[PDB]
Amino acid sequence: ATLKDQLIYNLLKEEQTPQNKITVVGVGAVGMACAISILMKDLADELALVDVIEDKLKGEMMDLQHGSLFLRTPKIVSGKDYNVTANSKLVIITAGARQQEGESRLNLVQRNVNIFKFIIPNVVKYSPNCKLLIVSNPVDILTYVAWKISGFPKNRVIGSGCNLDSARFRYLMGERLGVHPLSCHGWVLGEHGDSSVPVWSGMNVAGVSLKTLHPDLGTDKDKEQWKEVHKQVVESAYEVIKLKGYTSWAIGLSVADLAESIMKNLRRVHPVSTMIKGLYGIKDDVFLSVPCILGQNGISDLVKVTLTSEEEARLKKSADTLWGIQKELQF
Amino acid sequence: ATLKDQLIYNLLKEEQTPQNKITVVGVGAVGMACAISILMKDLADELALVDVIEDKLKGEMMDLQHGSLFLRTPKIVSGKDYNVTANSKLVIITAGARQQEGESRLNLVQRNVNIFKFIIPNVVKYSPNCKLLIVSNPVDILTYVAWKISGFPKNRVIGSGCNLDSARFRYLMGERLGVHPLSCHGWVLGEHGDSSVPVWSGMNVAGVSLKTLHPDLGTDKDKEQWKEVHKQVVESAYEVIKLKGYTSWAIGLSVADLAESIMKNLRRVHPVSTMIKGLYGIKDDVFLSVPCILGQNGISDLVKVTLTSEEEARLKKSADTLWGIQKELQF
Amino acid sequence: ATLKDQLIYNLLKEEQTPQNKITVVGVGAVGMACAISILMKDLADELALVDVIEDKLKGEMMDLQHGSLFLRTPKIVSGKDYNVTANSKLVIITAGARQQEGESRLNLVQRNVNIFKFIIPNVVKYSPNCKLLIVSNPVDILTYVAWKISGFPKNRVIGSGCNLDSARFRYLMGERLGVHPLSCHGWVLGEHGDSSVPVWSGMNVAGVSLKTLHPDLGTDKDKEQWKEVHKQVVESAYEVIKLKGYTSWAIGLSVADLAESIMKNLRRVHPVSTMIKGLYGIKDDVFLSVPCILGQNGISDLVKVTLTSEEEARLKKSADTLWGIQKELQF
Amino acid sequence: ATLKDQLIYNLLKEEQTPQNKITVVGVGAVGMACAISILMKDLADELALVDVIEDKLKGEMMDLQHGSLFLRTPKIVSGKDYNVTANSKLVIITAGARQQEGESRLNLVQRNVNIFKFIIPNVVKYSPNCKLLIVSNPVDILTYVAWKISGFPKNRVIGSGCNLDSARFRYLMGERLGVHPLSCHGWVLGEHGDSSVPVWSGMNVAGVSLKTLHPDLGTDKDKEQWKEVHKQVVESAYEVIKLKGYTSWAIGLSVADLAESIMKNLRRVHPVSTMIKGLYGIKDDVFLSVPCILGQNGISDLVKVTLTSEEEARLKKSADTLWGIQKELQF
Repeated sequence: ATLKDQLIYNLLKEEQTPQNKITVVGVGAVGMACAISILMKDLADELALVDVIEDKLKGEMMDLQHGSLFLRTPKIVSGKDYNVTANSKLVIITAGARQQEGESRLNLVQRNVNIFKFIIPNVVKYSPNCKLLIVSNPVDILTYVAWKISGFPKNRVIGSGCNLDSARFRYLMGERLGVHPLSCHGWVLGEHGDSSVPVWSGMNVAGVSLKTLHPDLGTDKDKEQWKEVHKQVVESAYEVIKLKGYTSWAIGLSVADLAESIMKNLRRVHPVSTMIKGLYGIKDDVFLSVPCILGQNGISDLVKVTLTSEEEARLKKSADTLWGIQKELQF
Repeated sequence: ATLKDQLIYNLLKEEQTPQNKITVVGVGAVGMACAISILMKDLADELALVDVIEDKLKGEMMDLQHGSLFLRTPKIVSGKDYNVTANSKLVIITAGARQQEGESRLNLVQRNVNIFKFIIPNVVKYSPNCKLLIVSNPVDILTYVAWKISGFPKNRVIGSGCNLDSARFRYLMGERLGVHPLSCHGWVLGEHGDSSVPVWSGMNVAGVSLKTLHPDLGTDKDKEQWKEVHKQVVESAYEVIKLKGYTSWAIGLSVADLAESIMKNLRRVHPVSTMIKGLYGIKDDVFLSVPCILGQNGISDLVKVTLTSEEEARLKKSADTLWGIQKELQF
Repeated sequence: ATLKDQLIYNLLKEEQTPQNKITVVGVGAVGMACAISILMKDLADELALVDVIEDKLKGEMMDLQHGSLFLRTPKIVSGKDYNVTANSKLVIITAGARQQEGESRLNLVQRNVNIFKFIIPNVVKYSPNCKLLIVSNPVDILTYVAWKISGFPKNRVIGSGCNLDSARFRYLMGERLGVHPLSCHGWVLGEHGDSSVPVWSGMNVAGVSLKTLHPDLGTDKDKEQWKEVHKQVVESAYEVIKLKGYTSWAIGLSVADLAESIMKNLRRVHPVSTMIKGLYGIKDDVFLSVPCILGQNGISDLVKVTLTSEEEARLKKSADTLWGIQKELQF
Repeated sequence: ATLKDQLIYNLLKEEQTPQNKITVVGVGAVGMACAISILMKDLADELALVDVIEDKLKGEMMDLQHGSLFLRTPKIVSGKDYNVTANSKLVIITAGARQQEGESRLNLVQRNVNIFKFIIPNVVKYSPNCKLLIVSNPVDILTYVAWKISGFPKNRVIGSGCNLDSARFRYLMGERLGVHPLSCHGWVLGEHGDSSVPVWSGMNVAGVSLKTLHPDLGTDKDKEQWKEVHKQVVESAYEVIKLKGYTSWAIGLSVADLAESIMKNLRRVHPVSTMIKGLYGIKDDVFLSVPCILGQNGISDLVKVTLTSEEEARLKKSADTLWGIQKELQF
């Protein structure tokens, strides 16, 4: 007899059906960052990667697999057939025409418009119940594309929106005050880009409202000039791409914090793109970031933040700008 | 006044003094993979990145800093100036030429010895009390070189060694036997290269020796062809490098593992690379990976792994090829 | 016009069903030590407690509940009626009339079968696809009982067995040798306690047999008295209980280790009790502890440990006494 | 010819100074819950236990030690001699004369001051540079006591205080809103106990002030009756004591978290007790809770919460009664 069977008495069969599968679509720098972080937070027991390049795909898979000793994720699978997606509770989409030196969240749409039409319909054919987390830019419109195509009630199609923008914000806030970002609370909402809006009313430490102590905080009259930390956040990715062509780690850490909420029913509040049709005016079927309540069904709840009239404005604007495009969708 | 002064009341002044600082030298794929693993296991309170590529170094530091929120390591620094290395408990060196497709690791010795002639002085100058962990290849030869240039006790100069080769061995073992690599045991000693030695003696699950249950284990007269699983771990690097152009994920977890045993002082046993003079009939200063005991002081104890005669010859000459290069080494 | 509706706008009318529920039956010391171990390892998104003394049951629930901020398990629930153990993937039994400051585990089986005939059917009534971790003492006969009552296939009625016994054996080894228990390997088997086999072979570090080194190990012939560590691994329950009046922390860490292997599908090996009918001279319907591949379907494979002369005796001697007791059981 | 010397060659002998040691004083329910939460977060390389009951100690130490296989804390030491507290970085005081189903957390201050006159001097002797955490109740007064008997500066004497008063307040805030305690923000400050202060303006989700939406909030005419959340918090302890006899689980999780911010230099914001003389109109040496900033030197910074002289009264009246008792302690 073979050595395996000389050493190991069998007892069953099936053992394949993964119970917490997670799938990354795209294995550029972002997808791998997502992957390496989903893998070290012990979120998924199966991890499936999909992309079109088949050398880069096999090799990345091989490399993580070689570390399984140092992990608690016991199956890692790759391939350009979406059949390995099969039964993923959550699917992360990062793939498509991404970025330049200089180009910003407004030089693709039509590129990525079309790529998506293969990816999405196949994520639904082997993961028909799954949850859809859109990362690749222009992320608010691509959540539109992802939603209609797959069908899916709006709660199960989440875009990653301003989740990282509020993080980079809470980092610059903490660096200014000497407090850990965990203890600085600040929200950045809207469409992820230059038309994000930092809601300064909610900026606080230990409960105390910074806007209250510093009434001119945010207005271009500000002594301390905080409106610029919101400009560091808009141009962080520009000044990190300028130093090394791309961003990766931070999105991966932010994304894995989102998957954490979903995969564990934390019902924490994150700012992510979902369908605000109704809220803040907005009568169109548009997507953009708002304090959501993420769980094993994704966006079950929204936190109806009270905006000022100029804030509610800049939202509707961007919320037009967008639908001025999506009425024109080839899909 | 200032906002930060309406809000926070200072009470203690002074201090940076790093209590558990780690320093990674080199921010290539390997480096940033260690830095990312080491950041996610909460091994450092300060983490420093040093390299010669200014903009890439800066940009990688920023990418990580933008993730502080999802981390628990409160300070991350970088620069060209080893001054930011100062007072480190552990210094992880990864800089230097890495293997092209097909290239051996010993073919990088001369190019890297030059780079160590620069790097080690500056490291010692700022953290003479540290432990040195060598990742760059050829890792056994560069561990030795780092010993001569540092003049650190042999126990504080550790080689990355065959910790990853044994870990790749245990992945392949486990996949043959449908077992998690944690529960498969078996050690790869020697050099981190083509003359590594697999030790079937100690191959076992649940304490059950595999060479007695199958007395043709390893050897060519092997119909199950187990000697090819050690051939797969030798050809591991080449094939990843073939596929994606470099390895990074597995070794960064392999390194953070070593780091875990040193920072927390576990006295775990790893096959790091150390000085073996006067053992297995070797009498010159050749560093080789034997199972060691790592902790707060680095290596402190060598497990004497009882080898065959072939296992002991394999090792001696994997050692004697190693000394060949090492003797003619000029610095 | 509530304030919650003024802040939250819902989308998800309905839903729940927990995807990683764990129930613990009995909130004595052991159970609550299980519960806290399970909780800080974030293995479950819903922890359910059930006992019959309800007051102590609700107080422990609140004590955990209040620590919600520090756990990643959003739903902790308990009660008297098992309708809240519903949808457990894993259920852990600590019930029964507990031993007292020094009672052996073979004077008790009578009353226990009859509580189990209330509990075990209620567990399946609400969580039909769950796995039965039996912790109650004595583990081997009581696992047989749980199995015989639920009608579950043997792969789903796991006994704590000699797991913590091997854990303690490994802690005693490493403290002898001066090594972390992780780098010391050893395997105690059989009926849990006294009739426990210390398989002196498996005793290895870095794979090199402690026996074939000093071949009077685990013998009366031993200068270094090593047959005694086994004796301490049997008299440990005693010496703790004799001092603090029950054992808790070590057992809950052990249960959380198996739980993790089951809930995270790790397929690691552990010395646990399941049916061993057909091996070593057992074709009774006994339960003993052997190395077992634990996965999402409980035991999946047995590790056919090659046992010696004297030891294969001790395994079945016990096994037929057990069968004595178990052939009479009135249920 | 020892089994050890044959299996291991030794390079270093000496050693010791553990880098992140933690001493817990008092192995009651609270102490042991502290010790177990600190062990399952890997904050310490060494944990010491000190107490008075010689046997009950060795049992708790030996139970944990048998769990060494499931922890990354290589050393656990117990003893009634505080020479085992040697070189701690954090020292957690849980010991004292506590209460029943009556005794108010304010009147016994003197019996405890007596006990602290034994502990504190021995603690500060063998760890002159430790951080001192007081959990024992009346935690605010006994913190002031520990401060005097040590001569330590303000920043290294810290009282447990309202840390769990706020954990519980936020957990209940999650009850009403269906949000994880992590995304519910609010502070309970003042004197630990019945006269703590719920800062209602603070209270927010996602940054939106619940006090601005629901202007009654925490008032008497408030139809949702948000006043009884505070009442629930203030009485929670005693209600849990009724049911199970004592509290434990939530404190240890409370203390683990504090211990992490200090041991990892987070600079996170916590409501711990510190010297408040000079703010809100207090001119006596009294400690009560405000949001301090916890680091590697303990308390480095205070948050000056905008109270409103009703709130600010409560604090004053708390200081005055506090200094009342503090003035009549013989020590």
